[PDB]
Amino acid sequence: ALDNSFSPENIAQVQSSIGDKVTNIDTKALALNHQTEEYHKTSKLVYPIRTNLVVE
Amino acid sequence: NKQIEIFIDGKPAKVDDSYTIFQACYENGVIVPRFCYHERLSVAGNCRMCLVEVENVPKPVAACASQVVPGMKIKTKSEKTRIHRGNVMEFLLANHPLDCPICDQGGECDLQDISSVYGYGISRYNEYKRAVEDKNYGPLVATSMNRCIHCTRCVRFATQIAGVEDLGKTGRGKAAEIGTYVEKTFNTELSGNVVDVCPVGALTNAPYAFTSRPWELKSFYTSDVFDTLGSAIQVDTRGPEIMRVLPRIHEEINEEWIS
Amino acid sequence: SQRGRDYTPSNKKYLQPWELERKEYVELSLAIQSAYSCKMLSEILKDNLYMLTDYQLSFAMFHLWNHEIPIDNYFYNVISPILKEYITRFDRECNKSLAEIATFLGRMNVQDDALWKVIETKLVQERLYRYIPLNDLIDLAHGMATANRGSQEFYNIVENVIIKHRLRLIPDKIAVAKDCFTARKIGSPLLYQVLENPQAEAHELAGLKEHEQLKI
Amino acid sequence: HNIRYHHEIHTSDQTYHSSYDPVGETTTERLVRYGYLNKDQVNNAEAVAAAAKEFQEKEKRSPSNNIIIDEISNSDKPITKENRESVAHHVRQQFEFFREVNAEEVWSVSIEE
Amino acid sequence: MQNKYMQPIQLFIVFEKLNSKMWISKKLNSNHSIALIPSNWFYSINLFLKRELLFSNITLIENSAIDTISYNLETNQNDLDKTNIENYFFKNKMLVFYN
Amino acid sequence: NLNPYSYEALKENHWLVSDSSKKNSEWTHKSNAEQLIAKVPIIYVDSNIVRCIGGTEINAGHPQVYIQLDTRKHGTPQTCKYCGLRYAKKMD
Amino acid sequence: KTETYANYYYLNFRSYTGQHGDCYDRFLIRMNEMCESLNIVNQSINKISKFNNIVSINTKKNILNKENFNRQTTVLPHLVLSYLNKNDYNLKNTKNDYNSMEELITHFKYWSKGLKVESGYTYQSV
Amino acid sequence: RLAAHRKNDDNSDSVPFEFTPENYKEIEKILAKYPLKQKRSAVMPLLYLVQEQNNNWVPLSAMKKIAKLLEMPEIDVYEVATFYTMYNREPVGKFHLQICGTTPCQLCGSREITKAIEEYTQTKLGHTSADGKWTLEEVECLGACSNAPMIQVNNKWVYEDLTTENVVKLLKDLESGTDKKGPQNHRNQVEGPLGRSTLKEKDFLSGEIRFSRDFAKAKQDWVAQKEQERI
Amino acid sequence: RSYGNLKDQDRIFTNLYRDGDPFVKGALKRGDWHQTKEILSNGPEWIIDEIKKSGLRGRGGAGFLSGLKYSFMPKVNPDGRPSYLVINSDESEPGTCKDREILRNDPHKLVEGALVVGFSMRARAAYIYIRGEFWVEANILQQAIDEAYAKGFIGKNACGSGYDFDVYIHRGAGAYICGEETGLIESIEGKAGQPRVKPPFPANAGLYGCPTTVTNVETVAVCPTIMRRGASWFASFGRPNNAGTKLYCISGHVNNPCTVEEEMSIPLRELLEKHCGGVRGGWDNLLAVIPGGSSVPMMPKNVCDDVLMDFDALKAVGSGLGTAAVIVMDKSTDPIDAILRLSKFYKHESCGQCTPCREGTGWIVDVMERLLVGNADYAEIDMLQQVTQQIEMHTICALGDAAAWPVQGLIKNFREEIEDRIDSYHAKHPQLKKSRKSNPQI
Ligand SMILES: Cc1cc2nc3c(=O)[nH]c(=O)nc-3n(C[C@H](O)[C@H](O)[C@H](O)COP(=O)(O)O)c2cc1C
Ligand code: SF4
Ligand code: SF4
Ligand code: SF4
Ligand code: FES
Ligand code: FES
Ligand SMILES: [Zn+2]
Repeated sequence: ALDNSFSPENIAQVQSSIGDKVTNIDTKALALNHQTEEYHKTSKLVYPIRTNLVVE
Repeated sequence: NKQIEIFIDGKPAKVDDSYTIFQACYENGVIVPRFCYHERLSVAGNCRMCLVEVENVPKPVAACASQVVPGMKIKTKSEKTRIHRGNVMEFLLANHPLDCPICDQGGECDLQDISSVYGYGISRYNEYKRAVEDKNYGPLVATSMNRCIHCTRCVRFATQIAGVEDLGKTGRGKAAEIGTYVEKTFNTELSGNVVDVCPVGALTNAPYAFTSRPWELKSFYTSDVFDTLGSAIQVDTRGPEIMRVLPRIHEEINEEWIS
Repeated sequence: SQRGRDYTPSNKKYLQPWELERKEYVELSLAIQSAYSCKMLSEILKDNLYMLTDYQLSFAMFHLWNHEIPIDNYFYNVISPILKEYITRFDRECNKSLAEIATFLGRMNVQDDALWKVIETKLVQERLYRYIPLNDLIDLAHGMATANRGSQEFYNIVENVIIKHRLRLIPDKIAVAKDCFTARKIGSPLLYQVLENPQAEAHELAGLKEHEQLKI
Repeated sequence: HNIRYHHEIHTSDQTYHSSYDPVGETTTERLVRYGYLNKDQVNNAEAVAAAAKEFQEKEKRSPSNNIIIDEISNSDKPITKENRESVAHHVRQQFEFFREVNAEEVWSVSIEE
Repeated sequence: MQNKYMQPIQLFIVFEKLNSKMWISKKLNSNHSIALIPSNWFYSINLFLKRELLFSNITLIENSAIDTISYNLETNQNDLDKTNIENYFFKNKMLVFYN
Repeated sequence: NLNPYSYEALKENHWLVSDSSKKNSEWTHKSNAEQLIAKVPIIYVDSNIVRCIGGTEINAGHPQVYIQLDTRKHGTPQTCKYCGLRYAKKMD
Repeated sequence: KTETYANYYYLNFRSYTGQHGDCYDRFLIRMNEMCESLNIVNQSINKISKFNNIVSINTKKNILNKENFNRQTTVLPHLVLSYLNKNDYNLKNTKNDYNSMEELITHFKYWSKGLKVESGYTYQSV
Repeated sequence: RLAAHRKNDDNSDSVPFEFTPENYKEIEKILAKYPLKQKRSAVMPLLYLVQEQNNNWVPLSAMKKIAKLLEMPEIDVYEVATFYTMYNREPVGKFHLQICGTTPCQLCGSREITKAIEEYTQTKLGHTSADGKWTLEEVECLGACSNAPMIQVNNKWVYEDLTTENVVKLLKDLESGTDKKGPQNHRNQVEGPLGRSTLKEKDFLSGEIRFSRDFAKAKQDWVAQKEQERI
Repeated sequence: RSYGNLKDQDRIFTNLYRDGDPFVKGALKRGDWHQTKEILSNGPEWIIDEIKKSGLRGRGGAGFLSGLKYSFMPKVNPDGRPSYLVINSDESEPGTCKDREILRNDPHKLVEGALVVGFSMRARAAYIYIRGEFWVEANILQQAIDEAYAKGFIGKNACGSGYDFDVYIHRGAGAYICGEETGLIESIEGKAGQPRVKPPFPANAGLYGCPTTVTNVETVAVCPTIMRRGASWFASFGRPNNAGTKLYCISGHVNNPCTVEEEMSIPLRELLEKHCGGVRGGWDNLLAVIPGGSSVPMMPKNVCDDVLMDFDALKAVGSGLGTAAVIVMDKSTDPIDAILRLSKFYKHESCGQCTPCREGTGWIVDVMERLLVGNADYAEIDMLQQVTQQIEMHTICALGDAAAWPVQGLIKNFREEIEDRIDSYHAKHPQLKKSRKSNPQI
């Protein structure tokens, strides 16, 4: 709901008000990422791309 | 003295010696962007959108504030005039709140009209905008001081047209308040003219607030029966429902103001 | 287009894209991008001399580098004079164009003594390298090293700037700069340590205070 | 930070209009149509000269010149029915223009192909 | 417009009775010219175009009418010229354009 | 608590009759979004001017709007003109 | 030349014309058009492709990056526009209607009344 | 600060504001400066008197009374009050300390002096102290740019030559109420330190500076020159 | 010649060092109220001619012809409308203190000058608009005015010459905008000091609708002394078109800040070294010099080495004489900080009557704040220069153009230092992705 420009306690209170427990609402991390311009979270596909079989 | 001769964009034109440059332009069908000068209100240099480049002149001259000089050549279509108008528009757009989707002026705002026509095209002031809280003046005048450009239109109209003295410029710098000093309502039997006088979405019809946009209103010109004068008006409607009414320019009945 | 129009630049030093019709600029860019012969490119540039642009010249150089188009006697005779005139017409707002031209000429191993002298004078005497990005400066140095056409003064200035911009070194640009330096064997122990770890603290890096004592 | 040149200054909006009076219209007929020569006051040398002078001075064009406007090409040679040599020149110009236009094709026209 | 272009004045030369009015603009291509013609010598013009060398190799591309009764210049009214298709349409009631 | 259509109520809720239960709006607007947003608390802000976009990034919410937290009366919160969030002064 | 619209004026493509004007001729025209369209599409894709990369002076191994879309994909759809129209490219990539009031006015006008068009009659064929 | 009247009960309409008889008597001379047709031209003297006699805080009731006296709109009176920075619409501290923050003051070290003063009072520059004795503010160029650094107290008796120890001593004196107005150093008012190179000769300063001129002869010469130019 | 050395013999402001009583006693000791009736008997035409022949240039902002400005006043109003003579003793421009020194040291000379100006313009009334910051100066001036009125030089009978002269002292406020002419007239009328339309001529329509002529305090001060001495005496103290002396006020990073009177066209280096002991740390340590008010752009070291304190010389150097306020900044001052402070002062001084001026001042303040930290680019300098150019000549008064000139001068002079600071900030802070949101609030 709120951007990085918001205060840490206010951000946590807003996250708790909407009953949010899935998104990261840590006050320490919110203070550490104050006014950040990271691109996004990224995943890494690891070669080779093969089907994950359940064989026993 | 009786018929001076000017050159508007290289076109010779015989005009009156007492008329303004904006008067000559409007008479010759030349549309000049403007935001403060009203033909029925006091002439002021509050806006700079009328600053026009004239041949053999050092700086742009407010056409609404500047009269016609004999033999003057006004190059309204010149690149210098275009650059000056763009600079003025960019300066004006510096602190205008991004409220067009949430302002009743959308679709009929002289601000956006000048921006699309006489504007630069893009914005370059990447900083936090100043903000001023709106006022409370009753259910007739809807106040949005954030978009109030301090055009002094409300003050001039109240002092000169309505005659009431409740509007004035408070403060200085970039935080001048376009509103009353104390908290009160504006009840002077011409509150509907305050919304029609604000060049921006600062003053709007609260009963008609968020009703619709001009793109969905059908206007028909008629005459009122509520007052014994029967001043001409235009009623805008949407389908079977009548939306609102606005004054019509009738100098023989009520000029351009209604009760 | 040209009828009732003057192709004279407004700035009297370089013609910006705002002075010409967009259709003409687009057509010139497409023609430059579709020039598959050295003689054809020379003819296109000469014919479009009245409306030529620095961005268009940079794009032509980039296309010549990407397509590996051979530089022939036509390039040495016709392209060289126009390129020299454009370089003499450059300015501080021509940082991207000048850097791209230098990098492309170096990467393509272009052998033009007069053009190289003009480029060196513009880069060093005018000291416009401050408007060249650190990664862009490293790429330009790598290009100059590819043809081995570069001044040792510019190399030292580039090394000092690289030492200055230790926090902005990406791994790819770092590897490119390391190749550029080791290929020409031009560098310092401080530059080599920065190549080993650019974002490292001031303890591991030796001579950092002395290097920072001299600005730029 | 360069917001001055977002709006294009030059656009391909140039328009030219070329006006030519009737080719068969005689110089005396042209003066009569323009009002410089009276319909009845014809075949008089002095009146014809006066009408021609008035047409030349007022309209800034020769009464024997059929080109009113030539903004498309700015040509000066009018084509008149009396001007057989000018008609021949126009025919030659049309043939040369046809040849040049058909010779400017990249893939449309190819004699060798 | 860097190609060879010339007004088809041969139409008025053959007609020898119609005041030719031609217009060329950069809004259309470099080979597009628009001319007003009287309806009286309309079939004659069509036949002359259909059966004349340097013009017989022609094909009708399109044909459309414009209800010039209510076509009115919305904006930039003062910018109208004295040789404008807009003024010509404002003068007449309909305009049939055959390309 | 105060009866609707009163002068005090009109002065308070900008000449409008505020609905406390929010069911009147949930029927008139066909959505309980009014009460859902009313479930939010009041936020105290240190700065006298705030930038609200209804989200986390530009174009990730509503257009940025500047709200003046410093008014004539201390501690008067302001709801966003773009989102349902309301912000107030940190102390006064 | 007087009718080329977007990109055929500078690219080489082969067009086939029939010598009979029959149904088989039309079918052959369609098939050859499909083949030449595939070829022209490949050429156009290559025109916006970065076929060359900086090669190391030491030895000749290409200096391939490790964290670059260029290393991942040889095609750069933004390279030409970024190099030739960097001002417009930056203006578009930086400012938005959610951030620029002028851009907000542009979005409003384009979505409510639309951009005004000058009076005139034109005919464009594709 | 706030261009609109803040919702403070201290400046509410219920505040009792009546001008003193001396202020009423003083109004006789002030009104004579401007024509009777324009009595609003005395609004500046009226506001000055109000600020003098109302603890450097102009009440809204005082503004209303001034508007009643001036026969001018109350909105106009409020606008005139807010347009100027020399008027305080709210109750300020006993010492409205003003420090010049302009470049001429900052070059002489106005920032260090302000920091020392704030350390003395333990109050922010933009706020007022809890004790209610002083209120700091970074004022603009007070006309003492040449004698910078310069401070002022209650818009009168501006002090100059503001050093660290000098400012500490001046603040202690202000607490004691006996401070050397103007510069607290050896500079002779505008004659700054390091000597005096202007008018070092004093005999001519005491020479009665009597310059005579026979204006009738000069006027006759001017008229004769005009006649000659005409001829 | 080699100007810049004027002795005490021809000095008008003899009590500049506060060497005498500013009251009527020291005034008559300083030559005040001497031959005033005879000088007035020459007539308004003769007085105006003498002022013009003295080569008097406007001592305030512009340096325009004071004689021409005074002669532009109407001889007689056909409708009986009065006349007003305004003396602008409200100098809020940073760097200047000459008016502040004059008010507290030479009170009656300005009174005699205002009386002479009113006689020349047939004005029955004069208003000395004294700065609200000059409180004690205003009190001293009021005492001197009362003494002069009791002396018979002003009032119903001004020195017994059959010309009633009334004088008022206006205690203003902190309004550099009211420091202007039209803003001063507006504040005198009892409203906000926003400048009026231009040209509405104040000579054609000034204060209270009556014609009003506004002049600087220093310009009006020399009116009686110059008339007594002769036009040649004040016209042989400077270069052509720059006639008269000037009370240059020098401060900043100088060794001995002060304010002294000297002949016009004084060499910059000579006047700096002789009158103040040079720049603290010598001529080598000096980095910049503003030769006028905050409006005047800062000058470079080479220009300061080779320049003269004249209007034409300053214009040739790109600066302006203006108020002749000599602000000296040494090598230890960050020019960006001074620019930001001047921006804050000017934006707190623009009346905002012009949206262009107000918005430009705010954006320039924001850009100055962002530039010091380095969170900007080289293109930001170009954008700031473009904004400053756009603000110029497009405002109501000269205030909107005043703030842009210092920024333009700083940009033209200190490109390398700003670039180095930006480089340091950027190498100290790398960020590939720039946030699409506006600049973070300061
Ligand atoms: C914002 C602003 C401030 C001004 N401040 C002063 C000032 O302090 N002193 C002054 O003499 N003129 C000042 N002026 C100039 C006046 O408007 C007026 O032109 C001038 O006082 C005329 O005096 P002069 O002809 O002797 O220079 C200022 C102008 C502006 C626009
Ligand atoms: S007044 Fe309203 S509609 Fe007009 S530009 Fe401002 S925010 Fe947009
Ligand atoms: S509120 Fe509106 S009418 Fe009043 S001054 Fe502001 S812009 Fe003008
Ligand atoms: S220039 Fe500035 S101070 Fe002067 S009138 Fe205009 S907005 Fe006000
Ligand atoms: S609208 Fe014309 S000067 Fe203001
Ligand atoms: S800057 Fe210090 S009082 Fe002027
Ligand atoms: Zn929101």
